[PDB]
Amino acid sequence: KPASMYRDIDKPAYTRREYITGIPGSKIAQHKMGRKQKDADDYPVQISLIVEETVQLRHGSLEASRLSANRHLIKELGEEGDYKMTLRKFPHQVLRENKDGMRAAFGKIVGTAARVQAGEQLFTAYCNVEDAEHVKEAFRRAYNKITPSCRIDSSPAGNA
Amino acid sequence: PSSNGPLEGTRGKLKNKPRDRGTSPPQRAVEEFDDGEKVHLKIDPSVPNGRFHPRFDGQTGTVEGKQGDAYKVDIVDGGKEKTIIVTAAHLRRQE
Amino acid sequence: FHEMREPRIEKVVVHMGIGHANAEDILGEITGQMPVRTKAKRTVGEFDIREGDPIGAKVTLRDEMAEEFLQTALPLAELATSQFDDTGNFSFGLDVTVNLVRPGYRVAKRDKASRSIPTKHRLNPADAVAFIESTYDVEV
Amino acid sequence: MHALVQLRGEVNMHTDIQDTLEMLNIHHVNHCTLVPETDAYRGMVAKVNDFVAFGEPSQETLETVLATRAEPLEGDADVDDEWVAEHTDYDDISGLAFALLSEETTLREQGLSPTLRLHPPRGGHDGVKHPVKEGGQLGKHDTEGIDDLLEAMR
Amino acid sequence: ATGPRYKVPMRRRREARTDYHQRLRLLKSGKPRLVARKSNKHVRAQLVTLGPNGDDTLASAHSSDLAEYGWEAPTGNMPSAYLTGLLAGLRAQEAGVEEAVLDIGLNSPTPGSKVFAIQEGAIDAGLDIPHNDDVLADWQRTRGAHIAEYDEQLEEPLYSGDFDAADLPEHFDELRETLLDGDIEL
RNA sequence: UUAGGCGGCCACAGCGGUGGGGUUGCCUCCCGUACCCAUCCCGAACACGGAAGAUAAGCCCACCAGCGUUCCGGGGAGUACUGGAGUGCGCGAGCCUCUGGGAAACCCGGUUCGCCGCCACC
RNA sequence: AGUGCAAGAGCAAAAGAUAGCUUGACAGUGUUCUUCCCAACGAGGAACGCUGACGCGAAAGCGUGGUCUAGCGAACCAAUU
RNA sequence: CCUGUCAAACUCCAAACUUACAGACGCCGUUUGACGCGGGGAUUCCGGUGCGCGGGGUA
Ligand SMILES: [Cl-]
Ligand SMILES: [Cl-]
Ligand SMILES: [Mg+2]
Ligand SMILES: [Mg+2]
Ligand SMILES: [Mg+2]
Ligand SMILES: [Mg+2]
Ligand SMILES: [Mg+2]
Ligand SMILES: [Mg+2]
Ligand SMILES: [Mg+2]
Ligand code: NA
Ligand code: NA
Ligand code: NA
Ligand code: NA
Ligand code: NA
Ligand SMILES: [Sr+2]
Ligand SMILES: [Sr+2]
Ligand SMILES: [Sr+2]
Ligand SMILES: [Sr+2]
Ligand SMILES: [Sr+2]
Ligand SMILES: [Sr+2]
Ligand SMILES: [Sr+2]
Repeated sequence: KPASMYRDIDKPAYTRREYITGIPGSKIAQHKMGRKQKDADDYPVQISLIVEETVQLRHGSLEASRLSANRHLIKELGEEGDYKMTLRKFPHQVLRENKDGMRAAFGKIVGTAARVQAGEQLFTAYCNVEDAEHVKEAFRRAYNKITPSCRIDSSPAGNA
Repeated sequence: PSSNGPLEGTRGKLKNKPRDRGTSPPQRAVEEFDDGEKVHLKIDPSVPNGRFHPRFDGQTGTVEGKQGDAYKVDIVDGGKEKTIIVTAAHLRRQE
Repeated sequence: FHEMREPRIEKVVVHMGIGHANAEDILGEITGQMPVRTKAKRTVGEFDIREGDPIGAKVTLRDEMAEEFLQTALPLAELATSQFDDTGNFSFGLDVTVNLVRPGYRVAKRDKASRSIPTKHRLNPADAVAFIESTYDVEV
Repeated sequence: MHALVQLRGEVNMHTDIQDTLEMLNIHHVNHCTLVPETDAYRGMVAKVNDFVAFGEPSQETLETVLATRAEPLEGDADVDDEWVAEHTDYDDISGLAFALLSEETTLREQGLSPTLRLHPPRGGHDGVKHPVKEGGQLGKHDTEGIDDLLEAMR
Repeated sequence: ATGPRYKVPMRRRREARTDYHQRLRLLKSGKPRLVARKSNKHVRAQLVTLGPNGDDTLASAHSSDLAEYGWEAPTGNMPSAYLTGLLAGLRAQEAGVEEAVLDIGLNSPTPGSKVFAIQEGAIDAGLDIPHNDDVLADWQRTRGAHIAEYDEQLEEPLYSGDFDAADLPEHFDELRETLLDGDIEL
């Protein structure tokens, strides 16, 4: 199913699990990557991937962008490299599909997505000055798998 | 509305803010009003009886007499004049 | 300062928690006054589905009745530190509970302007072990 | 005292907004009225802000417009110093202009129509699709701005 | 106290001094209330009316100011209670009050009690108060007889301070005799 | 108000804590069951009767802010949101300008450890 | 928590629990609102009165069924008082 | 303790705004009689579009 079908916030918030059943499981494998035993404060560099437009990101997209990003970090820094990345959003919005013409059209449940306002940080990484360009590259690959244009913003980092 | 009973859609207006929860002070349930007096109508969630139809919450009527211990208050619902039977507990003097 | 702070016995409650009574008779002799039926709450698999129904009996003693009982009941037990409340109460044994408190305990038992007894005026396990131990027996 | 001039017609304007103008005695495009600066009147102009041009005019400007567009409560009789003197509590237009600006009287009080029926603006106005700050002619004007408008519509 | 949503009882409820449910029912009469109260040593009767910023006491009598008319006996018994009511009642009549409803606060409606004695007193004073005769102690007890006979089982004076040995309900009579009299400075 | 009773508002009054106060005065704790009355058993309570003792509870007085609450300053914020207007921008979801309104969280500093009414009373 | 049953709402010296007593789940007749916002429309419903007769309570007072909003039915005809 | 997120059928908070009544100003009415009341006659009970707010639906 194309994202054009759900990328916009054109419907009420639909998240009440007490009134919604049959919600598919999330495809997101992890929200905290790298050395999660360590704190984000122990790093000199913090870089976030900022969304430029308000949108809904299906869990299938979060998994792919997160995957293609962390995967790069693992290849360039190792299965235990000194870094840590976080996906701060969770797919709370339940999605439907009307799959009988327009009669009794309320759709059956088919997935979940996370609503992201423009300007918000979807991902945030923490690394050493060395692996700074490796994270900027992991993000370049990640925003290629999510609807909106993004800004790769570097927070703590005056080592330019 | 899905139904049309008297309490349809009255969740908020007939619910007490947590701190005003519990038996209400007797003073206002015994207050006396005179004919001609302007009184705001507002049901007190804690008081069961002596209520008027929730649709009238927020009206500012005029006392024109009483029936037993309740008051007969005149209001104008839209363009129509109506007499409401209501006890002091759900009334407040205007101003 | 001490006369109104030195402990005392509010009540001695003797009770036999059975489960279906005929035992009321012995409590009436060992204490000196009539016992009371004991009803239960909630249904229980152990053929105890009847909400209200005899299941036990107790006798609350106060004043002399209380002491005259402990003078022959206390020697029948081996009191210990753990066997005491956090309020300064203890029960041994047929159960035998001793409720100890300070003078003006009425402040929390009267109808008008009742009030909760301040923690400072609340008896303590230590202050309790003393009082009792300081009267015909030993502690732990 | 602010001078109000309707610059946008009634078609498609909210009814409550249109009734407000009428209460302010303006029933046509280009019609002008003088309103005291009270809290009550303030709400009214604020509500009609998008279909009018308003501001405080200079004594000289008010005088020019009164001479050229003031009218009796009834009749075609001209309104000049002599008319003013023979009909109002003032000796000439100036006395009237000053009393109006200082809000001591109203056109009606002096037997004059509450409305000044102005002429279209000579050389056109700045447009009715934008406010003053954006280069348009709508909303609150400068005394010099209101004067430029009122004079072009003398 | 716990948080924003916590509900604290009305002050007079915390203090355990006002039964608001009984109060409301009391006020529904539209009549003044004969507030009967007690202390370990004294008894007080007040005629209260409703007001804008709180209740208004129109008249009242304390057992203490009973001596003010020739009372040398204790002030926490039946005779004292009755007379205290009557005194308050008389004063009530003075201020224009003609009827009332017995408000016994958090006291118990025990038959023959003092709050009921206060009521019998206030009623004889001329005040119209809804009551029930067979809930009022019999005359003699009001006089204080029950205490005289208790002193009969002497061996040791009932009263420490010397007011008398065998006590006197006849004193009760003298005082009521003095109160029902016109002269009396109220 | 050198301690009381009935209240109104119903946490600005809650929670917790410190200090002070009573020979025939007040409230109590307190002493005591012949009576009225009382405990499905207990004068515990309720009720009655009373002063040997006490200020340790309660209560009243003075006060502390750690928690909770009220209001206020400064910051967040004229932000978020928004009534009216636009041949303003954007592929579009949407955004912007002008006009009139305008938060919430949170942080820092203050306020708040009740206010008021009637009656009685060294 | 409990309060018969949906949901939302009400309730703590109670509207919950226990005990005891009781039959107001009563008769007559209205006011008002609702049904049907505004704005006419029946049955049905509710709140609030007056009259009669009662229950309980010291008494104020409470009881026109169950804390509130669902549990309902024209004319003709029959049976019944 | 710290750290990451939410709600059409959540709310310790809380707008703009809508709304009852009243006063003030404005406007209007007392020969153009308003407001209100009684009576005669209808037509009408397929609507549509823009804008704002929506709910359904990939649209
Ligand atoms: Cl109604
Ligand atoms: Cl009392
Ligand atoms: Mg709502
Ligand atoms: Mg003319
Ligand atoms: Mg142009
Ligand atoms: Mg002390
Ligand atoms: Mg375009
Ligand atoms: Mg048929
Ligand atoms: Mg039949
Ligand atoms: Na079909
Ligand atoms: Na309440
Ligand atoms: Na039993
Ligand atoms: Na003390
Ligand atoms: Na009907
Ligand atoms: Sr939609
Ligand atoms: Sr993209
Ligand atoms: Sr005792
Ligand atoms: Sr497109
Ligand atoms: Sr402002
Ligand atoms: Sr009911
Ligand atoms: Sr609305």
